[PDB]
Amino acid sequence: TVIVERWWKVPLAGEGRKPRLHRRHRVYKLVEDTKHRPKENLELILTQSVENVGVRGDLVSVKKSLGRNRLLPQGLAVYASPENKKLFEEEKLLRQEGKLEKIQTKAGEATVKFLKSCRLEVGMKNNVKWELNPEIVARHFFKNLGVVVAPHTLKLPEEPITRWGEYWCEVTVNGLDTVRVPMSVVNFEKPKTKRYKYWLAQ
Amino acid sequence: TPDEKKDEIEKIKAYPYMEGEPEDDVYLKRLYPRQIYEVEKAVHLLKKFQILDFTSPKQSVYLDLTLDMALGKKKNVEPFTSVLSLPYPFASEINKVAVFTENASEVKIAEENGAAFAGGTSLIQKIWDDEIVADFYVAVPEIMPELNRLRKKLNKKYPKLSRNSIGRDIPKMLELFKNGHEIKVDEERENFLQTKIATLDMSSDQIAANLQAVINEVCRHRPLNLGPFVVRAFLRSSTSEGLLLKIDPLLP
Amino acid sequence: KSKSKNILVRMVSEAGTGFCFNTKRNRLREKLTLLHYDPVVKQRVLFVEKKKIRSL
Amino acid sequence: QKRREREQHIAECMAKMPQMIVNWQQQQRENWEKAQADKERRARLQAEAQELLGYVDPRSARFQELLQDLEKKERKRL
Amino acid sequence: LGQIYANNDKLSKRLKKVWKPQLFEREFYSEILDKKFTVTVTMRTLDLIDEAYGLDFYILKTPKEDLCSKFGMDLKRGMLLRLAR
RNA sequence: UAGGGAAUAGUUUAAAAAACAGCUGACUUUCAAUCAGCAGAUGGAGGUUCAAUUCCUCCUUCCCUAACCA
RNA sequence: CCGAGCCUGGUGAUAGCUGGUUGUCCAAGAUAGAAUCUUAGUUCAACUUUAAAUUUGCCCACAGAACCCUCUAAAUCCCCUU
RNA sequence: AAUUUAUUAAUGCAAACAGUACCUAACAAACCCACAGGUCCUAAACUACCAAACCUGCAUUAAAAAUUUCGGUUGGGGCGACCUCGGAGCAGAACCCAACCUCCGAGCAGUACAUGCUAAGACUUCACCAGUCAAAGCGAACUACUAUACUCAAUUGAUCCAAU
Ligand SMILES: [K+]
Ligand SMILES: [K+]
Ligand SMILES: [K+]
Ligand SMILES: [Mg+2]
Ligand SMILES: [Mg+2]
Ligand SMILES: [Mg+2]
Ligand SMILES: [Mg+2]
Ligand SMILES: [Mg+2]
Ligand SMILES: [Mg+2]
Ligand SMILES: [Mg+2]
Ligand SMILES: [Mg+2]
Ligand SMILES: [Mg+2]
Ligand SMILES: [Mg+2]
Ligand SMILES: [Mg+2]
Ligand SMILES: [Mg+2]
Repeated sequence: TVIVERWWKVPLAGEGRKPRLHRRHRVYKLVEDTKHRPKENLELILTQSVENVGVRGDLVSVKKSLGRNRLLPQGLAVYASPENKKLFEEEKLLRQEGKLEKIQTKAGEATVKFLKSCRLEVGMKNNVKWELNPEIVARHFFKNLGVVVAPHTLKLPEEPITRWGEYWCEVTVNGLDTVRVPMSVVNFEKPKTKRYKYWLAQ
Repeated sequence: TPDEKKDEIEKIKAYPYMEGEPEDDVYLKRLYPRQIYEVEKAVHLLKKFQILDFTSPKQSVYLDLTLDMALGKKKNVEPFTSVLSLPYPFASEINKVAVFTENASEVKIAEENGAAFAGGTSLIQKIWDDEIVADFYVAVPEIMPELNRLRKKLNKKYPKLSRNSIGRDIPKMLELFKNGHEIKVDEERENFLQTKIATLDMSSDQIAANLQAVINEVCRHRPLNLGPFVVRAFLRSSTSEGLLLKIDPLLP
Repeated sequence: KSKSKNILVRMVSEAGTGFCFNTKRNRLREKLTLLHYDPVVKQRVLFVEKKKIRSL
Repeated sequence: QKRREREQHIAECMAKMPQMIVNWQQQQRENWEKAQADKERRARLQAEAQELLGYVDPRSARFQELLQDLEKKERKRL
Repeated sequence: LGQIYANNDKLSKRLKKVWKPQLFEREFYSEILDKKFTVTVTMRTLDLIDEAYGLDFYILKTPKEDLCSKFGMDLKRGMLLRLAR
């Protein structure tokens, strides 16, 4: 929006009268064009799940382009009006205490999708005798797959693993979804050696 | 303030960071900022990783410090090497120092203070005509004219007044070097300083004290309150990832 | 219209009163320090040149 | 407050003035004695040089430089 | 439709100048009418619709002098007639 | 005028060095080139520091950028 | 009557330029200059006209007003009296 | 020639509108490990690309035009010359006095730093504007540098506005 102001003063008209406009009062200066202003975010309440944010009832501040051109037209989100906030707020209470079941958080859904399609390379050193336990296996998610897994969540095959081979790790994400990821125990190779050996070679 | 250098300083400050583990039990690292802070917990955690990742109980903790070594004024400071011994020097033994002093009583003071290589023309000629390696060099003003021969050989590593390595009193760097540990500087001058602090087996409190000593040691170059000298601190073991310490309380 | 041999400068009182007067000096010579009467304090005080007004 | 600060500033600046004048007066006398020294020395050296060579930038520059060196050599000894 | 001074200096030439709004074709859905409309709008209209929490609220809340559109007033009569009946 | 930046041998650069010029010569018919030597500098002033091109300050000259309206 | 048509309107365009400006009778009444895109005009002085106030105006005796330089000019200024 | 780019075209930015990819140069000196490889002497940190047009706003460069003016003096005008200020002659003796008349100059410099303040009475370039000289007084200076409105002939520029 173009906002303008007059160069010349307009004489006061008084109460109940229209201003007397000379032709000099048509000369304007551009005060501001509001399209050049810093863009503000649009506050929406989500309905379905989206990769960025997916917790139904989560107050999200998105770019006006995203909300207007995708979320709102398709119904994935609704306006954060006082009436909508009340309805979604009430539903939250029921989920916490009522019959309504609890649902993954925004990050929980992202991890579950990643955990469904990933394989862990549990690199173990040959020299030192090693026994695989939840704590050690948890460390490899951080290093290899980049997932930060709590030690208690991991459920190992319960058979002591001291030999290179394949097994299965059952990961529980926030206590609701249990994912079983393939486990590939392999001889440990240092980061520099492994990258130079294969990544550089091929 | 060159755009690239100053912009990165703004960018590194921008990197978000958070306190405490997120509510979610299992969370992708990408989804949340850096979290681990406290220096005490950091050392305790580095010991934990050593057990999980089977490795030597004693490892060099190569603390890397992204210390704002620039932007005092719009003119940036320069990289130097303030050498000071930590409260508990780790078990590494380093005693490599060359002292240039010819036909002077300083020859005695040099060796008396633990000089490894002390000599005059004979020592200077040996450096030019034959290969020899020393960690740091010192020379008295009287020998600087003769020592100029090795200026080209040492590629600006020869003694300079800027590094306080030219003076009648040699023990500035000579004496403190053996117990002292050099605060080397980056080659790219990106402001990250790789400086070992302690062995992994050193007690947390001793490593914590060793950390604080360096904080004052590093600010010695520019201890002015005009420009902040410290931005981030990554305490990493030899075979572990760096952890973002909460160094703000320990800065002053 | 001719070679600029002199310049006009502002002499500021050292008494802190802020009284100023303009004097002409040679461009090449050093900054003037003069003993000039200051009306605010009503006695002669040392003045020191601070700025160059214009070229004469 | 503004009035009190201005009067205090003037009073302080005016208590130092008596000594300032003494220093200024001495500088004038010192400058009078320095100009005489220059008037004498520069003229003699420059005049003799000009008479010999050419009956004068090069010669003047030399004498205007060596004299400075002599003063510096004394400062180096200090 | 107005005038301007060249270089924003009153002592310079006075020139004619027209400032036009940036126009966009967007699709909106009306709950009361259960129909989608492709309408030319400005970024201001989109902001006003967001502040009203939907097209229907914007059409019903906005007075005639602020809508400044015969089509907008036709939508209002349509929406009001469905609510009245 | 305004701030920013800059000032090194006669000249142009470097972190107190090299290159050219001046070259004193040698050698080329002549001259260039080439070889070996020799002279050569930290704009000016003041101060700190044992020591300041390398810390600071004022002034001169020049550049840059923006003025240079009435 | 095209160096850019014609008509109406703005329009009683503007013109320091030219022309014109209507009954009777009497009276006073001519002229240093300055500035100005100003010298075909203006504004201020000067002159001129009317009314009012109160007091000198004009004509002029002595005495008096420069050296430097050549015409040692005709004269002027000042000025009581009358 | 001065002023201008609204208009037209081009270019840049913003506005508007998709997503796409997330980065590898060991090497054991010693020791371990049947291998494949590991322990020590660092295995950190770090996201980067990035949406064609039309339209709208703001800039820049062009094109094509628009608006307005084109000083005076002058033995007619043009050309040449001249245009403000001071000294001398013409103008012999109070003042004043012209020519595209006759001659010479000025657009500073130097010394002070009370070239501080204030105030009777006067002069005046024929108006106005501007310009000029000043007793006393205040404050200084002073113990006789022809001293307290510097020397100098002209040595210069109104109002608005701008900088402070
Ligand atoms: K006229
Ligand atoms: K006629
Ligand atoms: K004639
Ligand atoms: Mg016709
Ligand atoms: Mg008419
Ligand atoms: Mg008559
Ligand atoms: Mg004029
Ligand atoms: Mg006339
Ligand atoms: Mg009489
Ligand atoms: Mg003109
Ligand atoms: Mg004419
Ligand atoms: Mg003629
Ligand atoms: Mg002419
Ligand atoms: Mg007069
Ligand atoms: Mg007097």
